[PDB]
Amino acid sequence: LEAELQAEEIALKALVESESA
Amino acid sequence: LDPISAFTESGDRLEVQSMLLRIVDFLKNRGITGIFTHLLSSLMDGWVLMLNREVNGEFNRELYLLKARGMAHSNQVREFLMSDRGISLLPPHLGEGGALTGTARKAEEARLRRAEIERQTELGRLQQQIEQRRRRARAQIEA
Amino acid sequence: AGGGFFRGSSILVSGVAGAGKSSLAAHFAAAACARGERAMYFSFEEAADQAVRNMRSLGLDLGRWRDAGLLRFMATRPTFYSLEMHLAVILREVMRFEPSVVVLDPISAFTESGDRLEVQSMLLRIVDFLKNRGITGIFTHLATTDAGLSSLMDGWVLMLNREVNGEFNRELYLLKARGMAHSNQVREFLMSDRGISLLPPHLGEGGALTGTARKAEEARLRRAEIERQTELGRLQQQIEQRRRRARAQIEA
Amino acid sequence: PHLGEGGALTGTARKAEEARLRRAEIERQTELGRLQQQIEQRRRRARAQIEA
Ligand SMILES: Nc1ncnc2c1ncn2[C@@H]1O[C@H](COP(=O)(O)OP(=O)(O)O)[C@@H](O)[C@H]1O
Ligand SMILES: [Mg+2]
Repeated sequence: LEAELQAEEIALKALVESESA
Repeated sequence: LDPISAFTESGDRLEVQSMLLRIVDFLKNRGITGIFTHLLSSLMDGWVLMLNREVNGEFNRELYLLKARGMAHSNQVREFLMSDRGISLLPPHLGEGGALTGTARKAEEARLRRAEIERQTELGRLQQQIEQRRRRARAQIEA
Repeated sequence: AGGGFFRGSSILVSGVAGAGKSSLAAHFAAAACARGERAMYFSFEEAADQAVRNMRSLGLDLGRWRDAGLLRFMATRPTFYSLEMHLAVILREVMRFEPSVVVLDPISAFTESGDRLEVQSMLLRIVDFLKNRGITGIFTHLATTDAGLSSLMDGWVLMLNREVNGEFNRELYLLKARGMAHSNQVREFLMSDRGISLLPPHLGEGGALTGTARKAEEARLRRAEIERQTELGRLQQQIEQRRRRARAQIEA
Repeated sequence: PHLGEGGALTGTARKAEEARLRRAEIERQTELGRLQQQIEQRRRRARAQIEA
């Protein structure tokens, strides 16, 4: 569960970056 | 000489240009600065282009300097505003869009400010969502 | 290809005002005087002392060569003579001086002075005399449509002061150089204290740009590469954490 | 002579477009192969679940 949470965090950061793109 | 176009518009080209060359020669020989306002440009040691252009239904005032033989003149087109206090020149906003130099400059300022506010609000929403998902994970783990 | 224009040649430094055409011609002449040779400048819109002062900004010291006698600066106006008298005086001075390089700046001055057929006659006679005597000729011209004078010349250098997004960037083309191989590329001629410096183009998507546009494209590529690497790292970390998740599920 | 769409280009732009097309075909190849391997592993998953 904790690792899935971390991966979701990373995905949200990636989505912010893509929006920047 | 405000303006020298008066001679040119009517006189024979050769005759008027001869008179112009003679005037310039005499002034330079006596060591006198000579301003010539015009409405052909290589006989002058400095050339200032003044422009009142149309931009999105609004006319804007841009001055720039495209000649100066023995010096280094800025290649940028600065925005000149006339006013009671005097004639002022404001530099362009460098970066995206180039210079704009008008109400479109104000518009680009506004757009960039809006986009920065949006970036901040959206990074905040992502931080809040991340914190809430962290709380969800903590709760599930405790369960 | 070969190290420059052929010695016996007619060169055309054409441009708009403020493009440094006179400066490049002055560089030609100063090089002639530096090689131990002897050269003429024929200014038809500027004074000799003014020219020395102005080019000392770009770093040339034409005064030394003038004093040495390897440089003769003839200043005459287009309207103070008849074009035929201009031809005669120029030919006579060139004969007594026996130069190797001759600059005519601007040959555009001898246009309104006379009929255009006579203008072509004058220019062709000058070009033929110079070539036949084996003298390198530089001919500056002022202005984009049709000039017609390019065919008589054997080399064409086009100088340009182009307004790009509110900035006047300086560009140099070598449009033609008969009997040689030359770059079909737009070099960027920067005027500076040290001299005139031609910088190479930026080869890639969008072209050469050559200026603040080059800086914009370079910054775009830089930011985009950083973005790509950040995305790569993000995906690698996602993969690693999902792998931890699956390994832990297997252990469970 | 140029052919098809895209125009004569005639220059570094034509060479750049040909490079783009080569890269695009290579990427098509990679996509197809990766899809096939993904199908194989998805199958492995399903067959193992069936065994369970
Ligand atoms: N130190 C310097 N730095 C930058 N530009 C210079 C410097 N000295 C001269 N220039 C440039 O040289 C130009 C004059 O070139 P010139 O040979 O007169 O061209 P043209 O013959 O077309 O008028 C000016 O526009 C000026 O900007
Ligand atoms: Mg000049």
